[PDB]
Amino acid sequence: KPFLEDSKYQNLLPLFVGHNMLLVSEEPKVKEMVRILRTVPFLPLLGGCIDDTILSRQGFINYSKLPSLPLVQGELVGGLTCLTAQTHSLLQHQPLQLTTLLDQYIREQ
Amino acid sequence: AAALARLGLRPVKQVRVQFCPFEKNVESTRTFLQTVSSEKVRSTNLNCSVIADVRHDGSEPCVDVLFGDGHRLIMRGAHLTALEMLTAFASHIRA
Amino acid sequence: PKIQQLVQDIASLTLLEISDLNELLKKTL
Amino acid sequence: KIQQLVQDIASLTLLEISDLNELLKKT
Amino acid sequence: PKIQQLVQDIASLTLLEISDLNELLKKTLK
Amino acid sequence: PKIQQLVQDIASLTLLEISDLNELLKKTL
Amino acid sequence: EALAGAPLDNAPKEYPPKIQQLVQDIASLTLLEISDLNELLKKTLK
Amino acid sequence: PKIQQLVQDIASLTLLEISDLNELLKKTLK
Repeated sequence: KPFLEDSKYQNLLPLFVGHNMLLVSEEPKVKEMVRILRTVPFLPLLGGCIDDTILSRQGFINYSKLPSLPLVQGELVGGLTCLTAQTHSLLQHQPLQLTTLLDQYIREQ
Repeated sequence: AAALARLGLRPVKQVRVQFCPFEKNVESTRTFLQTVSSEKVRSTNLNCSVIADVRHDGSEPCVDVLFGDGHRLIMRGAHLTALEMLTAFASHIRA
Repeated sequence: PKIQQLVQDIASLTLLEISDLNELLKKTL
Repeated sequence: KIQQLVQDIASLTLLEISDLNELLKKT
Repeated sequence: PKIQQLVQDIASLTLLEISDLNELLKKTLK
Repeated sequence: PKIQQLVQDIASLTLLEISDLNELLKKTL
Repeated sequence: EALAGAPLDNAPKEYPPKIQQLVQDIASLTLLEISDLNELLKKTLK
Repeated sequence: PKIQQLVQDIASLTLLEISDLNELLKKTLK
């Protein structure tokens, strides 16, 4: 209590009432601990802190369902370039529309 | 806990504990959980199922008790002491 | 050149002629 | 000429192109 | 520049002009 | 106009103004 | 300074002011600045 | 600002923060 009463992580003080324990890991391996806690329902996951941000059990299950980091990191560049990609696609589609219409008219004829 | 160990959880079939850990008024219900989820009381019968459904959204703490018969015991431990809850639970089990 | 006769050319011409139009358009565009 | 017809729409402006497909939809 | 003047300039240009627009624009950003 | 000049205008254009160009072009075409 | 996270389960994803400033800067910056940013991002990861 | 320091900032933030970035661009753009 004295340690966290004068710290950044003072929001975890209400969590520490009665018997408590800390599940500690270098990497956020939440899926396996969740799945093994599923076996014994009486055990509640009160909350915790991952990557310097606090989180609740609902948040824990949301994070467990979440995919990894690298695909999101890659999609960041795609989201940034989406505007240019859309402009290029709109430039392309007008000449491409004629070709698509000709191809469709092949089916109709 | 020892009193609850002596008085086995025979009629009850299911117990559910719901609380908000960030809320300041849950400690009692938490203590109740601590008492009901022990071998001394749980090994009386394996018919009983103890469920802990902890939630983050702001709600009143409450525990649910399902009996084999039509008896149904809900109590909100927002302003109830753990000891009081245990005594009430024991009395209800006695039937 | 005029918009009118392009549309008539597409509809009136046969299927093998309109097919040749597509392949020429791919390399130009 | 097939090439001439292709070159025609190739040199048409976007506004005239937008008229081409709309006229195609009508008929 | 102006948003309105860019729209009419793009529309005025032909497909071959747009074809060179597509290549230059893509090379600028990649 | 000029192909190169229009490319520079798009590059210097801001992201919000970029969103405006496509909406206007779509309605016209 | 505390995180003060998870104010409510139904909270519509409130964001800190620090995460907001970089978003505005990117929008104001031109594509030429963004083009170099994208190329450096591609160099770091793909 | 500086091109380089923006690149380090994007990679520095964890998954939770960059997740907000993806949805933030969607509401501002499109």
